[PDB]
Amino acid sequence: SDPKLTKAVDSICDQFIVTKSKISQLTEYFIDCMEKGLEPCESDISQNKGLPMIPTFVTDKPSGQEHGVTMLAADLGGTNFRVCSVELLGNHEFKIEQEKSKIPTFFFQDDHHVTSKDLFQHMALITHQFLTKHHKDVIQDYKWKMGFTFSYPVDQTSLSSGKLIRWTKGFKIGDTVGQDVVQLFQQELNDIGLSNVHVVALTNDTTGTLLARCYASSDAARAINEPVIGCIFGTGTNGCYMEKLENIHKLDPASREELLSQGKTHMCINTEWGSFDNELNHLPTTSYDIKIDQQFSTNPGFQLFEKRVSGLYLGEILRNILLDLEKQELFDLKESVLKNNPFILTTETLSHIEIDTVENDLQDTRDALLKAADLETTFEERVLIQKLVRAISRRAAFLAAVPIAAILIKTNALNQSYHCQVEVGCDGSVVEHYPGFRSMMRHALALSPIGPEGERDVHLRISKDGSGVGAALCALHANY
Amino acid sequence: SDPKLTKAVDSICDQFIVTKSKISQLTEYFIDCMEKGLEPCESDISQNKGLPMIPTFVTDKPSGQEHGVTMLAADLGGTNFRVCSVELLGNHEFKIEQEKSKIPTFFFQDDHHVTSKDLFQHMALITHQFLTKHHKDVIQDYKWKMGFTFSYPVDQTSLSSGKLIRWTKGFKIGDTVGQDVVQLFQQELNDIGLSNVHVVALTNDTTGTLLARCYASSDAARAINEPVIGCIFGTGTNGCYMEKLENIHKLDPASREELLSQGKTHMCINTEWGSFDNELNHLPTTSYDIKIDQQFSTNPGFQLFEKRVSGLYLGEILRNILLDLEKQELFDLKESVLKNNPFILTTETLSHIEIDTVENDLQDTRDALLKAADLETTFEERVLIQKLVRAISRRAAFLAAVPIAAILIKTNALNQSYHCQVEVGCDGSVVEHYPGFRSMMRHALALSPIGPEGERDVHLRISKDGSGVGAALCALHANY
Ligand SMILES: OC[C@H]1O[C@](O)(CO)[C@@H](O)[C@@H]1O
Ligand SMILES: OC[C@H]1O[C@](O)(CO)[C@@H](O)[C@@H]1O
Repeated sequence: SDPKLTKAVDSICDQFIVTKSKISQLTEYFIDCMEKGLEPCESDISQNKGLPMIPTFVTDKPSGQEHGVTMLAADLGGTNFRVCSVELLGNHEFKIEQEKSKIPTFFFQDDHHVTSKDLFQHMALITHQFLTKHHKDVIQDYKWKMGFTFSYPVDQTSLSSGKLIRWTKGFKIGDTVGQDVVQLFQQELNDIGLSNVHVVALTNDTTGTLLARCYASSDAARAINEPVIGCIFGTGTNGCYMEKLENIHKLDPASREELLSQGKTHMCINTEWGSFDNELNHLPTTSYDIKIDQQFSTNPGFQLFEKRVSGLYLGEILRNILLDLEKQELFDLKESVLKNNPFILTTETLSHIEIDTVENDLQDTRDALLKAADLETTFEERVLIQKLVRAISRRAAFLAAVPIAAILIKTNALNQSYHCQVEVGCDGSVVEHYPGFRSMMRHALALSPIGPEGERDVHLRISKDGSGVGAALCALHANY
Repeated sequence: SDPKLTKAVDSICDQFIVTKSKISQLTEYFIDCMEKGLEPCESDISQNKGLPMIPTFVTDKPSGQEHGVTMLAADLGGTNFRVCSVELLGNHEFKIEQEKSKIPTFFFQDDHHVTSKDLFQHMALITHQFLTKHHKDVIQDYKWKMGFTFSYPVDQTSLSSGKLIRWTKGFKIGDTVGQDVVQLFQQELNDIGLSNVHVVALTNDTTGTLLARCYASSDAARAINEPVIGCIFGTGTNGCYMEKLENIHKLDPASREELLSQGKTHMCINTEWGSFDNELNHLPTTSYDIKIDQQFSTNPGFQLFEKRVSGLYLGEILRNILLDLEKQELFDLKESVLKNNPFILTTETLSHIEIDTVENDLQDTRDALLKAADLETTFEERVLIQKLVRAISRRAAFLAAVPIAAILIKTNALNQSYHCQVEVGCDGSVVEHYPGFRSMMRHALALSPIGPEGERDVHLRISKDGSGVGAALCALHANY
């Protein structure tokens, strides 16, 4: 009912298209950025704008026969904090008791001065509540070993040590930057009486995801599909991979030779690939992606691949596309609350729009927009909101495949034996629950330099085991 | 290194290759055969050499919320007979207690006169034995409802009626042909006191596989991957699909209109695709496939697609390739007992050969050949035996994809929505446990007319529920 608005939207959609040549370019550039990040660093790690390529100091892939007494685990992400108790039984089996809690809104507000003590004190309190609900008989007696999954870039110096490099995903607490997060958590655990709980391991949620699958993958399943990558596609995006110790040059030459002699071959690398091409040398960029990077983000100039892929930022891309279409007098925001409310449109809102149908007059879309920002719409308007949402998602999925394809190429994981395939472990609300995301990722892996022959050898498997099992495995190994 | 034997095998291997153009040819021919089989035929049902396309009289796909009292089930295949008790609880959950028993050898020999009563009398006893071990409290009191899974082509005329068309898996009881197998079973259940057990449903193991998955597939999974085909790739091969009631012209026109008025749209079709192209108008044919059809099979001229794919016949294909290579003085059978022992080499034998490696001097192959036919071998001989097994399997997998692609195309099941995907329920020892089968099937589906874009929208999923839940679902619906 408005040919101008119709053709204005069709033009915004075409900006988000990713071509096969762009996939190939970014795949080859990503590999080049991997090689740069694996070399010794030139300056402060918090200033590096390139692929961080952080060594995690995890050199042994679980077998599945590891066993021990109930370990503790703690996982701080970008939205929720969870604590669980995992009993590794061996033979690719385990028992888990877990409690999940949303990160209080107080920590995502600048009205008040938030500090590391405020956060880790709350984490230590949730830890106490979990030990009282599931192990009330021995809360203050056992010498619990805990693994801490920290879903944020860390300058890891050992399995138990590492300072935060920068906050990401809506978290801004300047106090923590540069602090061994294990100590911070331990200090608050000691102040509430849980000094008998020792945090023995620090892992990224990518590293943890890979370890968990290497353990639970049945001997039969693992023989065919070997887990090679631990991936995340939720509030943020990131992934890890095993790199040959000889190529990790940033590691001290003595440390490499000291590790190599011990019978080790590889070490996990937390790519932090949300910070891939932070200079925007090749990443697709629109006027709306710069608005998010510069005005509405907590970390301007960093995690730019993330700002085009992860679920924290996709819904915001739509808000800027719509506000820009009202500034042009093409779209009527009516009495909406979009203006001056960043991130009011979430990715969960867009999930109810990706697969809504016209035969229902796009009713789910209508209700989802009213619930999120009191925005009324007509059918013709919802038809075009869907065309935009579907374009924002496809670009996110197609870009989400570049780091996976690049890693597989560099490590030659696809040049295996007859009938052999690989497994990429993916956890996150986007890959898991967003309609069509995983399907579109594979379309890109087929368009990537590995071709459709490669996509069929890659098994994008959801890892609903959790990064706690991975950290639990890192705790069973380390000493109290 | 015999250049004679080396290139003699290389020629046998090249004969088994299936090209993209052949897949397209066989796919379109399969659809032509589907349309023919859905028209009314006047001739004898046991004489028709074309795609049977049997209406099953099942018009409702389970929802997953079905609930009821404990139902009974009975599943007769080509190797084992099992009886179980399934309690449908709803929410994609069920309780199952089952006892499994091998089909007595008395039925796998023609020395003695075997009759239908001999079979169903033994079945009725197994049922009684099961009801005494697991439901001893109300064996002769309860009004048990039973669903009968009969893994053989049946001229189904209702949910509870249908006459056997032909036997197909190594055992033949000519008495049964043309007899309502439900009645036969009921008479023997009543004659041993279990007249309180009423057989209320008759299903093929294909129909059961589809129904079971529609029930057990979580609502989330069901929304993503809709089950569209229930197929079998084990002792035999076959699959079912939902067909529009209007296209099933073979069904009485008036009966259709009465179903349509009741709110019905489709009905399951037991393709019986093992009998596809029994005239060999396009199916690949070798000197070894003719030897099996005419000399070693129980039903020469029937189930010819099956004789090139299913596991009852794959191992025999190797035995004839080996005997033909000794007749040419190219291969030394030594003191083997292959000769004059049909089916002595099973598909389980070939499974230990598909993925054996040279670094182990192909020891599994050596031991598997010695365990099956006292056939000694050398390393260079096993190198070529694997090339034969790998050629027999690839052709079997590539051919196994033709019926699936044809069905998906005919119903246009892959383009029904934006992010549309489907689920193909697969049960059977070959698809489930044979190394690489599913991997090679997907390679063929990508070469089929649905393209790699289509294969990525198809989910070849093993059906770990069993056809017992499916038959239980048909019994909970039917009346006592
Ligand atoms: O949680 C998702 C991902 O987001 C990051 O914070 C930044 O890329 C990573 O540390 C984490 O793995
Ligand atoms: O068991 C697998 C399949 O084999 C047949 O007996 C013949 O193709 C079918 O009746 C059955 O579904």
